[PDB]
Amino acid sequence: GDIVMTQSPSSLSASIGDRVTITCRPSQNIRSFLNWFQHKPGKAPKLLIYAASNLQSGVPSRFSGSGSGTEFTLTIRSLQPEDFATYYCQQSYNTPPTFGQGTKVEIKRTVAAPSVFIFPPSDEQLKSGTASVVCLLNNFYPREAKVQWKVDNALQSGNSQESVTEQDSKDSTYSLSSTLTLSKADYEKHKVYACEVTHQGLSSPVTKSFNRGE
Amino acid sequence: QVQLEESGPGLVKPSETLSLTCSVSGVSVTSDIYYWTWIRQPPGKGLEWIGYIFYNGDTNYNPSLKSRVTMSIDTSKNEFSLRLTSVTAADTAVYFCARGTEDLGYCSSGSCPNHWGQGTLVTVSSASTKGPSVFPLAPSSKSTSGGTAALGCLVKDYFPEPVTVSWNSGALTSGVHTFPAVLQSSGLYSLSSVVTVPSSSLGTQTYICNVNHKPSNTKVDKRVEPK
Amino acid sequence: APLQLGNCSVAGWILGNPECELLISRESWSYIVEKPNPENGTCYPGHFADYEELREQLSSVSSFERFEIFPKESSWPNHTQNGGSNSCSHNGESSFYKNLLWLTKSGSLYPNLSKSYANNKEKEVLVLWGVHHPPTIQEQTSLYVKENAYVSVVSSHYSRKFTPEIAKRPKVRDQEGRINYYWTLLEPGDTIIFEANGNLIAPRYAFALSRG
Ligand SMILES: *[C@@H]1O[C@H](CO)[C@@H](O[C@@H]2O[C@H](CO)[C@@H](O)[C@H](O)[C@H]2NC(C)=O)[C@H](O)[C@H]1NC(C)=O
Ligand SMILES: *[C@@H]1O[C@H](CO)[C@@H](O)[C@H](O)[C@H]1NC(C)=O
Ligand code: NA
Repeated sequence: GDIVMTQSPSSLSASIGDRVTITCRPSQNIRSFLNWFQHKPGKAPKLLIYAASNLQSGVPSRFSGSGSGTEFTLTIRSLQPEDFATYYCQQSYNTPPTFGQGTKVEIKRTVAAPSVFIFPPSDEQLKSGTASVVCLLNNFYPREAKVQWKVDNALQSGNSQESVTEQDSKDSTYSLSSTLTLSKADYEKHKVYACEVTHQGLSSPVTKSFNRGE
Repeated sequence: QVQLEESGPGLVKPSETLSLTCSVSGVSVTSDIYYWTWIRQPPGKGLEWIGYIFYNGDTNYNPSLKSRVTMSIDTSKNEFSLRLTSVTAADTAVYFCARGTEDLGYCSSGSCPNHWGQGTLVTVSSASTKGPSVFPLAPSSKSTSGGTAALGCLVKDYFPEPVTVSWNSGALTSGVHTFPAVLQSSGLYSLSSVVTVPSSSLGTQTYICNVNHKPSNTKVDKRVEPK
Repeated sequence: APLQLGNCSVAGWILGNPECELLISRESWSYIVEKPNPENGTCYPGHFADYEELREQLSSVSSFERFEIFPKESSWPNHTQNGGSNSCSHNGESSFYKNLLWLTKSGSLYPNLSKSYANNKEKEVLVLWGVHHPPTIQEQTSLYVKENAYVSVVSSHYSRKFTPEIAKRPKVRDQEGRINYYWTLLEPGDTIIFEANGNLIAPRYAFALSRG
């Protein structure tokens, strides 16, 4: 892997309709032996631009490639939500083929408040000695959120885990889960289980709570 | 037109040999113009080219892996394969198979894969597979907003990744979020899949999640009933 | 004195890319002035065989004469000439290389062809030709009728058989098929023989030259 492919930037955020440019620089002259790939979460990487400037079948004309030698550019005119992806350049001049480190393109959109839901442990799971309490934050922007668990009005720590989806290809939001895990014994020595959510889209923190057994 | 499907994800023990197969539909793997390629992506890293093979006998493997790599073509099954000996945790990655078309004016030989599979995750571990336990995240008053309700399935304590989740056998797609798995302290994985639905559909529409854990050949359906 | 190619590559000039027409005539030159990334080269995509060698052999030329080795009006009574391509457009209209001739079926047949040329001149003759590779079997039969064609080019110092390989390459200039270009230097007194039942991009203009 001797021809090093350096992309710039490594990540960017832009609004719908913006013009986006990604730069790729090989460690040596590769003439026009340069391809651009698009990689969306869970999908097969897709060849968008072949040999520096040739748009591939079915790819929207808002994508274009330019450059030669040691400087190459991928341009996305009029960025769309479905263009959320990681973009790679790849040189075909020397063996082995090598890829750039990738450029993650995120979509800037307006602030969106999360809708918050809480799920007490199921009886089946309790029948096994473990209680998982799940707090859900649905379709929000920006990505930054604070989720605090409160058990009988006592701030918890060290017993929850968070997961965040990749950006949605249609509405450009994120979703988040916070999962509080307790043994059935610890779970039964308390009554009030509350999820407190702070986010730029909420004017005040939103709390969803339940009483065990209700 | 052409479809490529990598073999199922799962475990390889350290120092043993990884074996993957790619099923090809739409063209013959014996064609002289097509080459067949493997690429991999370790977690949180970029793409690493592994090599290519022509039916005519031309092969080239990445010098970083050449001594450990063997590729082959199976004309009876219209497939091609990758074998990787002496694996370590450095070989844990998503492995993609791909096709290219020889095009010497615009590409080095075998160097421009332009039709890729979706990839298969290989985990190098000495641990055993564990299928998941699926629990319901039932819609309730704590899961309504006014014309929208949330429900889901908790998929707990499995190894290795991945797990795929569908809803109502793929008929329900809008509003679904299947979260990336988190690694627990036990070293097992866990995730949740959720969906927001019209609360007017609660008492009438049936909601079932289909959880597929290929590394253990486990498929599990859970009906989420309002409660 | 240098040969000024302007916006053309050696390939675009020597094949006769329609945009390389205004290049002024020269009978001799030393050193070819070519941009680093010429705009007008192989307008129909494909592999130009032995290209760097051809660039070297044409870098210094003492005598250069283009002649119609296979005149269009009399050489191909049994075949038609294709409409060229949008990839090789000139003046907003589809065209093709000036020095080559894209032969296609005449009626319901692409008849077998055999065309020969004896080097009557006392100089070497540079002959260029192509082999078309359609992207689909539908385009292969639409142009050449037969699904499996061959091209054969033989001289006393050259012999090669070409088999079209039908497949979609990555799109280049909106073209998923390809034309691969080949050449050979025909020494004086030698004869070159072109045989094909399809897919031949035939020579139309060749070049009698003295290298160095
Ligand atoms: C010769 O080169 C010129 C560029 O200098 C080509 O003109 C471009 O052609 C493409 C494809 O048709 C267009 O997208 C560009 O907008 C054109 N640019 C200009 C300035 O005209 C031309 O097509 C080339 N022709 C051949 C036969 O190679
Ligand atoms: C090359 O193209 C440019 C346009 O970009 C034109 O101005 C110039 O005259 C061309 N050169 C020749 C020699 O035709
Ligand atoms: Na050929």
